[PDB]
Amino acid sequence: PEFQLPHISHTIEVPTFGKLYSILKIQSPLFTLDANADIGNGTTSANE
Amino acid sequence: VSQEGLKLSNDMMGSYAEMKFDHTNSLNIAGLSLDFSSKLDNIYSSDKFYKQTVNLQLQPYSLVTTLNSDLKYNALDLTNNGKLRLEPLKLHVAGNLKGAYQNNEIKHIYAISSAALSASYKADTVAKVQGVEFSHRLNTDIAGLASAIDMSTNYNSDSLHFSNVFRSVMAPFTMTIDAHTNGNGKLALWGEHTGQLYSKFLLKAEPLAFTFSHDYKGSTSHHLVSRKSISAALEHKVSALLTPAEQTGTWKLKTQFNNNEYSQDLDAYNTKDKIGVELTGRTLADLT
Amino acid sequence: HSINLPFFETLQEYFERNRQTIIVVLENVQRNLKHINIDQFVRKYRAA
Amino acid sequence: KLNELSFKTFIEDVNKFLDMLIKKLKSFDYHQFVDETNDKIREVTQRL
Repeated sequence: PEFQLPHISHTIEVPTFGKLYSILKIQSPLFTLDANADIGNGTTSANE
Repeated sequence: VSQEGLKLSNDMMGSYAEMKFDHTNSLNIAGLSLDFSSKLDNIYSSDKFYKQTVNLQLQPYSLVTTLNSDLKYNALDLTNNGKLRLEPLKLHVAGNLKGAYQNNEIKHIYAISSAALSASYKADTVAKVQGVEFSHRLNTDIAGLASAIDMSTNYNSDSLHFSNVFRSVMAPFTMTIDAHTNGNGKLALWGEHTGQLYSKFLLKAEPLAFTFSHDYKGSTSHHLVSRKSISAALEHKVSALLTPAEQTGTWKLKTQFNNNEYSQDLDAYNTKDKIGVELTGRTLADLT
Repeated sequence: HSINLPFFETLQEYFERNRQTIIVVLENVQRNLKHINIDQFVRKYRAA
Repeated sequence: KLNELSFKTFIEDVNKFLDMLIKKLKSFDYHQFVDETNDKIREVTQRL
């Protein structure tokens, strides 16, 4: 692959967080487990 | 002793029964040159003797040196040779070495040169003992600075054929690796064992972009006594992309033991938008 | 996200002021040199 | 140069030069470099 570098400005480049999930699923006729863990940050507004 | 130069010649003979000694020297001075010759001959028996030829020639801007010796003993032989051409701004070394005994003969080839401030080396070693050969090849272009290397070892036998080919260049900026190993074991001691070997490693290294491909194919069957046919199959591929733009990697460990097979699909992901991995374990187990 | 802080622009305007002053000083020096051309130096050297 | 020298412009020029240098290093050809060295040594030999 070719090299990629975002440009550098006098400002600060901090990408905002998206959302985090933990998809887990277990397939066995003895027991089936399909629990899930999900979490994210409020991106409705910068102040909140 | 004269104004032209020194002359020295010493000849000692000796003979009795079977052991006969014939030794002579040749030492003269001609202006700025030396003509050396010591013909040393030690004949003890017909197949049991020794020879030595030491001859030195001195001249400006050059060197002549001849070194050949002979040695035998009935069923045993050992011979060697050497060429030394040392000259300004260059180098030229060659010769021969060979040791043979009855059936098993070992032959070696060597030659050392240097020109344009670049070293040159090449070695060949051929071993043939009890019908088992050993073809190990080392290629030339061995200089030291931005040079290359290439090794070729070949093993052939009635129970194992081995073959590996390696080729790599240690360039200052880029870097390459070529590994290709193939083997096949044929063992019959207490059951049949097919030691089949499949190996391949490749790698390309360069600044801010690293990558590598490894593929392995290990399958070996064990046909023992009392229908103990054991099939061992281990197949994995190693791959990952290493660059600041993106980081990732894939690894598929595929193995099986007779009726019990396991697979794992291991993949790594790391980009500026997301990062994470995936797990998938499939197990097939028998019994109760 | 582009995080920006007032110290960034404070430094930027200080740097702008400094560059303006240095350009002014350089122009002053260049004008002073062009005022006394090399011919005057040559004539003074010959007189000495 | 002083008038054109700005923090944003200077960092942009630095990023440009590093990017082009990395691009040249990635596409760095051994035989091209060897021929370039041969050409330069021959040029120096002819000059001397």
